[PDB]
Amino acid sequence: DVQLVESGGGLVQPGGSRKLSCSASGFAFSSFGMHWVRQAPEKGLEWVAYISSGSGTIYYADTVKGRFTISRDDPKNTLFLQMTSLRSEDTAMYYCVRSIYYYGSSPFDFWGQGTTLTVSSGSDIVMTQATSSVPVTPGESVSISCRSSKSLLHSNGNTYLYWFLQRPGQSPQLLIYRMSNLASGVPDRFSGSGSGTAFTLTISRLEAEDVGVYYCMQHLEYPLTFGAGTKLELK
Amino acid sequence: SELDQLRQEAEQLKNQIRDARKACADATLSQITNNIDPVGRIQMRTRRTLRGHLAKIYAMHWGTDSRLLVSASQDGKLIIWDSYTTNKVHAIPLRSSWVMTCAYAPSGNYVACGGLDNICSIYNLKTREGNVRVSRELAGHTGYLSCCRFLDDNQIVTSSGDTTCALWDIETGQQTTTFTGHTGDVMSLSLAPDTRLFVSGACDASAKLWDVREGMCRQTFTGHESDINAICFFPNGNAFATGSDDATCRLFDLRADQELMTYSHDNIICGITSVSFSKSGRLLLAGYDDFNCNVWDALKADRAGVLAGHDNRVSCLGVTDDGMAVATGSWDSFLKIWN
Amino acid sequence: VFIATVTGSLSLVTVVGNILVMLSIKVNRQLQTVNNYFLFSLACADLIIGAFSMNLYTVYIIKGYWPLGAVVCDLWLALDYVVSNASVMNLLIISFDRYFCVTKPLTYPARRTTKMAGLMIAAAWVLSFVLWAPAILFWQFVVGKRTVPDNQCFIQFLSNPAVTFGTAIAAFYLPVVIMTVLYIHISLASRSRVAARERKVTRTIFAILLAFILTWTPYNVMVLVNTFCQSCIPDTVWSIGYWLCYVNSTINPACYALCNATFKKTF
Amino acid sequence: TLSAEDKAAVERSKMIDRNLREDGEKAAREVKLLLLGAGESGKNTIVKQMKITGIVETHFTFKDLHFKMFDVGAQRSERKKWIHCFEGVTAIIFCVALSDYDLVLAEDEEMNRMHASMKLFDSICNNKWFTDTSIILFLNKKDLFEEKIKKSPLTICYPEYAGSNTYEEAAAYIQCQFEDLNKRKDTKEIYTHFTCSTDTKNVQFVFDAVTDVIIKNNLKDCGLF
Amino acid sequence: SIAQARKLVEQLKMEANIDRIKVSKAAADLMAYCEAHAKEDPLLTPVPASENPFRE
Ligand SMILES: COc1nc2sc(C(=O)NC3CC3)c(N)c2c(C)c1Cl
Ligand SMILES: C[N+](C)(C)CC#CCOC1=NOCC1
Repeated sequence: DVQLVESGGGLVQPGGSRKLSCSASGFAFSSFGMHWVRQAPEKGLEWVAYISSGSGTIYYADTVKGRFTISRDDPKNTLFLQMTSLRSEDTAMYYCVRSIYYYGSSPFDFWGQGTTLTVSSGSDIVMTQATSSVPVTPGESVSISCRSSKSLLHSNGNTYLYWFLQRPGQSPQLLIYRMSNLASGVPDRFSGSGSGTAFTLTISRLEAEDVGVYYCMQHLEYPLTFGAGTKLELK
Repeated sequence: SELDQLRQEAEQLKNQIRDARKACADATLSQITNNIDPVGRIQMRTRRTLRGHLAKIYAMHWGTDSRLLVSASQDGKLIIWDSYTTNKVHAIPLRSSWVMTCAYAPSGNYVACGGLDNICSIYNLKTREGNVRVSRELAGHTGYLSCCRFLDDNQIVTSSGDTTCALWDIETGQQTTTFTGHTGDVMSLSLAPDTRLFVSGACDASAKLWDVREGMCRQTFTGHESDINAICFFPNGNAFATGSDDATCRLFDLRADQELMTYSHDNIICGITSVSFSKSGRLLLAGYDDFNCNVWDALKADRAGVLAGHDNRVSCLGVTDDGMAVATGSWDSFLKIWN
Repeated sequence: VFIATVTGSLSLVTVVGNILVMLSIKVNRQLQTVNNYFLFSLACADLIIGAFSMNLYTVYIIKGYWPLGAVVCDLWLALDYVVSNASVMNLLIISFDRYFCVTKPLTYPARRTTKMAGLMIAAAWVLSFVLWAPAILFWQFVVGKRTVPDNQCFIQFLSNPAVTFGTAIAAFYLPVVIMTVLYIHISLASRSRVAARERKVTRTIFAILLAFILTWTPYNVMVLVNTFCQSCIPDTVWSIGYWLCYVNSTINPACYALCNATFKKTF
Repeated sequence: TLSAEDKAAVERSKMIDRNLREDGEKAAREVKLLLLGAGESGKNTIVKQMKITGIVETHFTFKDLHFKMFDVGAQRSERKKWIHCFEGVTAIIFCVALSDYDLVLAEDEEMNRMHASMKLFDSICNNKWFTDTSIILFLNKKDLFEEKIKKSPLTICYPEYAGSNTYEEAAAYIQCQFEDLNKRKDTKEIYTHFTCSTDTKNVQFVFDAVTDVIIKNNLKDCGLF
Repeated sequence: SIAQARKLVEQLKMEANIDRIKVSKAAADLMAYCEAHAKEDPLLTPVPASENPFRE
């Protein structure tokens, strides 16, 4: 089966260096672009870096630019993040995410388990998830709203917004890719409806495994930005 | 003399069928469509040119979406293309490089290929591992596999050089039905829009209509002077068109059980490799060995136009489900999108 | 002015022939090969010679003197001698490519890329450029004065014997003896060890070798005899030699392109 | 302009393009041979020598040269339905049993196997798809042919034969009667070997003939031929 | 070959006994289908450049 295992975390003195590794098994690693995405414990997800398939295209976030270096070794199926001159803000759980890009593909479909890094001591699209918490009961439909500062509908007819669910204690899971398309293994009760800058994710007949934090992500332009996350809890 | 007596009874039955066909032919198709206006001149330009195949292209099939197409070439490679952006979505290496047909599933999840290995290979496109895997190899034909078409994700109908067609259940790899009756190599097939019936044209200058469920030949159509290389259905499903080696195309009708129209021109002596229809059925497009494609008024048998852009034999062609464009693939290692 | 008309027609035949070769390689997909890149480069050099080098020599022979100037004369000389040496070098690397193809049919086309064809074309043009262009542009600066008359337009160092012999040996005599040896070995190698093929390729070898010799030789032998004796060669002979060098670029498709029957149909 | 996913799809397409070009180059550097002949004419013996339903394919490498060999004997359909697939092969290896020069066909009465093999060779050699393709001809079973040529003369197959009943003259006559069926003398060459079963002298002959064919193809590519 | 002969005779029986409509009616039905879907065929009448995916 598809599996991404991260290692290399721990406690690092500030200003030091460390190197994270992500071992891949059960899929054709050299045909997937890979991302590193961090998650500071109180805060939500934040995109860090991306290396394309074949290493021909590399992108970084502004916060980590010049300090971090992403690389891949394809015969050993391994992804590396060499982090230099670490700060207190760098303390986060790090995920390697696979993503393949062709017509009709589903990027960001599998996320690794994540490794914990503890450091002791302008034109970016802003995604807004206004309501942070919603109290809900099972069997009741519920809507989650995301709003983008820029129009996510491209000229080719595609709208590039993704919906992820992070259950408590687990890695994020792709639910909806490209506004309306539903993902493999996702139940049909999820539904994504958006009109350019306002998006809604509808959960009809909510079940006990639907609680957790829901994130909207744009994929129109780099850097990729996430919402603050909307939490669903029982009672 | 039991053999000879059944030969006389067979000849009597053939005479009865011929007389019953002449009984129900009061007028021709040309006598009825003599008052409708001609379609004019059809000028189609090459919008896209798909490059990448390094050998002759033998087959192509459009997807239901009409943005994705699969092409097969003798270099051992199925390429799945994106027509709008000329991007290669997939490249599938074949175990046997001698391929003669390819099919695209209506769901889009599978492709098929086959050829001189006498095996229809079914490849899964939507795999968790991110690559394209061989999902099934269907063996059981004793001649080269000339055409294959998906009915759904689990059933496929193949035609072969062993003078037999076959309906396969994919998930158990077994021939569910075997269609026999053709005396020559079956060179092409076509599925109806309801997928209840299919027609097949063979090297015995005949085309047979087959029921898919009951596994029998309903009607036999003759008229061509040589091998029927290509066959295709009209969009209503009540008529089909055959392309043969005698440089003529012919439009047959299932309900009148005889030939309706002949499409031939004295200047063209090359045989037809591929036929298809437009979305309305008014245009009939045919690929030829003269490196060109001809567009015929299907109701008036005039040459509406010429698609001339290939440096070798136009081996295959298809029209999208919305009728927006015609793809022609040829032996000069290119596919061209015409609009 | 009948000579201007005939030489204009010759220039026209040269330019259209080179354009036809380029059209044959670009329009037709089946001719875009690694072997045809050298022919492309050679036809571009011959296009340069026909379009620009021939015309200036035509006005030069019709007027009888060079009134254009002294700077434009040096630019014309540098352009003509670099493009012409590039043509000779393209012929030499065509000889080398054919030699390696025939002698090593199983290993050499496996290690011959488009990167090696571009590398050898670039090396040929750069070697011709540094062989001719700095010495012709800067020779008057090196000795500090221009001794060439204002009226006439020719190379200053052609009177110096050492540089004359060095340029003649490097530019023509060494590539022509390398081409003769390599093409002779191509003729011998072509023979079926395991004939019409051998005789046909021997005819085409002798044709292109005799064409190269009978065009490029009279200019180099006038170059060699002129340095010892200025007075010996009249300008008429000099014009005839220059025109023979030009007609080599004219009949380059006739000797190379026609032999390959695909170009004969595509014309 | 393109979006991010469109740019990454274009990059994936260009990676596919580079993999296609590499696979095309490696396919181009290989040798492809099409094996033809009458049934039970020694084709299997040839396959066993080279090696050490559907289309049988044989992989062997000799003297740092890779050879694929395609046997199409299991195709019971008519030849012109699939022979155009083999238009770009390097050579056609045609196997003819000499010992069949006196044996009548068992399928059809009063028809000789040698005449049938000459008609098959005439159909293949003069086929419109193989105008430039060369033929490597193997005459198998020359010891059985030498045993039979002492008791049974060649005159039962070739009534216009004017030579003796010795081995070498009859073998030369059969070789000449196969090589004069080539109408296109200029565009193709025919190479003939007697399939001696000693010191692997048949794979070497195939290597030599393929080297000659590759030399002629390179001469055609360079414009000299 | 009595089995194959009697199977061909039964095949021609089951093909003879079918019902056939007149050629004029089927020709009228094909003409009616071709004129019922005339404006839905992009090949017959060119679409605008903006509407055409391949042109745009
Ligand atoms: C006396 O020394 C020279 N006189 C001349 S005159 C001439 C010419 O083309 N003159 C005819 C066209 C008008 C030359 N090319 C030439 C050269 C090379 C020399 Cl070295
Ligand atoms: C300029 N011209 C064509 C008249 C002769 C020349 C040159 C430079 O190239 C070589 N030097 O001598 C032979 C070739």
